[PDB]
Amino acid sequence: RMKQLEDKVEELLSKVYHNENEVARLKKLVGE
Amino acid sequence: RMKQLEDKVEELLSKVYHNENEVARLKKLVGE
Amino acid sequence: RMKQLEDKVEELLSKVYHNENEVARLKKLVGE
Ligand SMILES: [Cl-]
Ligand SMILES: [Cl-]
Ligand SMILES: [Cl-]
Ligand SMILES: [Cl-]
Repeated sequence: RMKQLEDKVEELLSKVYHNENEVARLKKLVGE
Repeated sequence: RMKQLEDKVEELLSKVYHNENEVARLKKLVGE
Repeated sequence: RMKQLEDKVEELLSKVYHNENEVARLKKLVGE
C-alpha cells in the first residue's frame, strides 16, 4: 500500500500543478 | 496513519478530477 | 516515507482547496 500511495501522490502532484497553471491563465483571460 | 493517508488520497483524487472537469468547461467558455 | 507522504498530502490538500476557491470565483465571473 505504501508504493500505491506514493505513486498516486506523484500523480496527484502533477495534476494539481497543471490545474494551478490553467487557473492562472484563466484568471488572466477573465481579469481576476 | 496509513488508513488516514489512503482515505485522504481517495478524497483528493475526486476533488482533483472535479477541478479538472470544471477547468475544461471554463476553458471552453472563455475560448482557452 | 510515511512522513514524506503525510507532509505532501498536507500540501496537496491546501493547493486543491485553493484551486476549488479560484474555480468557484471564475465560474461566477463567467456565469458557469
Ligand atoms: Cl510538487
Ligand atoms: Cl486541483
Ligand atoms: Cl484517479
Ligand atoms: Cl481538506
